[PDB]
Amino acid sequence: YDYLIKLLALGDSGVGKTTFLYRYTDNKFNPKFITTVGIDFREKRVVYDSGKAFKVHLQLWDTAGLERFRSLTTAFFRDAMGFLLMFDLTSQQSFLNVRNWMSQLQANAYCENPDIVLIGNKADLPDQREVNERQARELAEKYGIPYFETSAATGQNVEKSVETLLDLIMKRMEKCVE
Ligand SMILES: Nc1nc2c(ncn2[C@@H]2O[C@H](COP(=O)(O)OP(=O)(O)O)[C@@H](O)[C@H]2O)c(=O)[nH]1
Ligand SMILES: [Ca+2]
Repeated sequence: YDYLIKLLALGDSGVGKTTFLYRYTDNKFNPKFITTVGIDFREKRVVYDSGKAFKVHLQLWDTAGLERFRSLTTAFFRDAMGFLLMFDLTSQQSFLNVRNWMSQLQANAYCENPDIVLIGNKADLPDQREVNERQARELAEKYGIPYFETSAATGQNVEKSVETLLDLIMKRMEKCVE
């Protein structure tokens, strides 16, 4: 093995990242780390009281697994170098959530800061565009990251969007040789 480069596939559900990764990768090596998460409840029956008298049923709810899902998130974000930042072309809320998640991004130290790529998936379905290129190109100009109209169905821009991901990382690693 040459180098270990860790890439993350980000974006809101149904946008196609799992699909995007499946056909690109070409292999069946796929280690999973899965935890359990849940919510639950308990009931109590109390009388509540000139003072009217009411039979009251209290459902009191609780979350479980909570902390594991943070050790899970951390595990996912650790030593990350490249961000597959995709939205849906047929969904403007996928661009909205992206813009607001990029807006809340508290930028860290330069060489420690992961590279990012804005990706627009589902371009094989243009009859359903809620998305305008020049109204996405601004956001990727506001940040200085490339953009690809990709589709995990046709395979459009699939390789060159990931191969372009290395370039930025290797060119980041050039500055801090280590
Ligand atoms: N036509 C089309 N369908 C897609 C594309 N990407 C994903 N899908 C469909 O979206 C469904 C769910 O996508 P998925 O990969 O699970 O979304 P994820 O949870 O963000 O990873 C799948 O059944 C795919 O058929 C795309 O680029 N084009
Ligand atoms: Ca999925």
